[PDB]
Amino acid sequence: EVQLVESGGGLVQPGGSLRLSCAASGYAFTDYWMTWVRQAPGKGLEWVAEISPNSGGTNFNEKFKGRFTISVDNAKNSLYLQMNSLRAEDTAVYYCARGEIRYNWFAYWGQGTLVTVSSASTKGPSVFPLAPSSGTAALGCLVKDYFPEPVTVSWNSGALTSGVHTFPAVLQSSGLYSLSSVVTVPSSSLGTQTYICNVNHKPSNTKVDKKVEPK
Amino acid sequence: RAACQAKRGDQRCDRECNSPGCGWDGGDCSLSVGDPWRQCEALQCWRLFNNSRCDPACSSPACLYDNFDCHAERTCNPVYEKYCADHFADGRCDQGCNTEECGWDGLDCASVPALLARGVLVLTVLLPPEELLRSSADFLQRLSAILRTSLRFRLDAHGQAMVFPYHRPEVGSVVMLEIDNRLCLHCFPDAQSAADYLGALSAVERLDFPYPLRDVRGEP
Amino acid sequence: DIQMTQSPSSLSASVGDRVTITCKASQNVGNNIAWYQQKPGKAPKLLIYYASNRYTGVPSRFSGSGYGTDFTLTISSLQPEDFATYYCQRLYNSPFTFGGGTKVEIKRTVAAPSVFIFPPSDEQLKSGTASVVCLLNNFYPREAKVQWKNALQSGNSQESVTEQDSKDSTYSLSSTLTLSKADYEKHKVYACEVTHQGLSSPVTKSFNRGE
Ligand SMILES: *[C@@H]1O[C@H](CO)[C@@H](O)[C@H](O)[C@H]1NC(C)=O
Ligand SMILES: [Ca+2]
Ligand SMILES: [Ca+2]
Ligand SMILES: [Ca+2]
Repeated sequence: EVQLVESGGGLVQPGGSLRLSCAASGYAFTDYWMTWVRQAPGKGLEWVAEISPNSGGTNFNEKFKGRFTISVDNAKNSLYLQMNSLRAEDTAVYYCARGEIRYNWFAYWGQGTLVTVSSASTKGPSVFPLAPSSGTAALGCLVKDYFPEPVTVSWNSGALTSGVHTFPAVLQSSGLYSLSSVVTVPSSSLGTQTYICNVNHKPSNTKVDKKVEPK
Repeated sequence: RAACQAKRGDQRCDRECNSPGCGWDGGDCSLSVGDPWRQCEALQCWRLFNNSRCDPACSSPACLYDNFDCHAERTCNPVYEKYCADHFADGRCDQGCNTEECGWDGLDCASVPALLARGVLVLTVLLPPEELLRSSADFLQRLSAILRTSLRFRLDAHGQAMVFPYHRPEVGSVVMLEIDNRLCLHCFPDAQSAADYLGALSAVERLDFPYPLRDVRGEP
Repeated sequence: DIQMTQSPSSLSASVGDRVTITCKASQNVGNNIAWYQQKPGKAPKLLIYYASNRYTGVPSRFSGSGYGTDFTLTISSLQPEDFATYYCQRLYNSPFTFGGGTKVEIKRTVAAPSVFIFPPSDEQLKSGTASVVCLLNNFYPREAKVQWKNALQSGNSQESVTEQDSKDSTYSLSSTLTLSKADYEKHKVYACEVTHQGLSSPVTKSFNRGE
């Protein structure tokens, strides 16, 4: 099956440089054009540039000509986006997409990677349990004080999805992000079962698992 | 342009190179047709192909009938379009669609011996064969309308439509059509002339076919 | 540069409604237009390609129409999952300009919030800070008032709302009251008063420090 996995991204200083990777598989790489699309937090989709893996040819959005570079490695079936003179406005989720023959519509897309352009420094989060009281009981995890975004929160290694509510991060006065992940479970299961929140903050290479227990 | 040389035939239509001098981006903008105006006399006919006025200097078959601006009555009425598409080659005669603009109602009213044009029209449609064959009546009708002549799929030894998948590793559809000019007697003598007309419609941004095409051929 | 203008920018419709989204191009693009559906925090999904062709797997309710400049995306009967942002895209020629985006929200019946209060964890108190969290679960409409207390606290709380649910079209709110270990251990009663359209009288969930 067709697969696009994008690597790179995280924190970068203003005026700095960052390279992104998109690893293609499940198809003949030389047969289709490859595209980079960006999306600013809260804003809409924006086409960056494209590259021909067969010819080496490139097409760009005027807005990114000069300061952005596009490259390929046919052997590694990969596409790269080099970004220089990075401004706060370049903070966006960068998607790599496969271009469909002659018309360039995108049926296949990558998962996307967040690029944060800030002078601030990377900080790992602190996971705290939101214990249930005492016929439905609510429990959770408080992912406090971290930078930059994002954090991935799962429950019992993704096996618990029903009633899960991972709230969008809110920027605090300290300049650090904070969020909560809650789950509604039956009261009867609190004593004979186990609830673990799996928090991962890739920019600081942090992986914290917390067992939410009633005090 | 020097940059246009590398952009030639890169399977991406570059408007910068969409000109007769640049070889219509090496066929990238004209559905792989090198030169649709291969035998046309007066040049700048491609510049007047996109208008509606009759330009008699470009009316010749070699000059692609000036997009039929002199022949006509020019387009199938949008109000009747869906009806003509649904009632095309259904066995029953629908006189209101029995015009060159609406594909002569799939020759239902002309049930007249076949007068086939030279060769086989080959279309590489970016649709799976299953999706295409379901919309066969609409596909044929709209093509039979744009080309102003009757079009039907070429048949197998067993008698089935010559619609095959394009590029087996991934996927695309290869459609082999026949041109019937029994109600014609302007008109297309072979498959390659019709291919050049479709290629010319692409180049001047005038192709109104709802089916995404990769390329258009003419093989014997 | 050919512009892609989407209308409206935001829309609110009920389940079963006929939804109409338009995308207008500054210059003629013919059939060179594609439609996409993007759900929160996920990659866009292709719906319609080359003005009217529906991509494999896309339900029959999604339809595309138009030629030249004026194009339309139609959802015959809106469904709770159809809550997303919809984008049109210019095809064939570079730049492959995307539209502004059209956010589709869903009108639902009034749902009362389930209120829950969480005390700061013992491990957090060791760090020096104390965070008290009040949760409002599965409610409609979005508009809700959260008051922290018996002494109404102001300027020390931050709110967070989830995007509309894919199945029941409800929202969920989280309010976090931030204090210090000194100020927290200085008081006993902690309460969060919730005001919402689905509640006859404001619901208050409280706890007593230590207990
Ligand atoms: C026709 O084509 C010429 C160049 O080929 C262009 O300048 C002109 O704008 C086009 N006319 C119309 C009506 O599209
Ligand atoms: Ca080209
Ligand atoms: Ca003319
Ligand atoms: Ca008929």
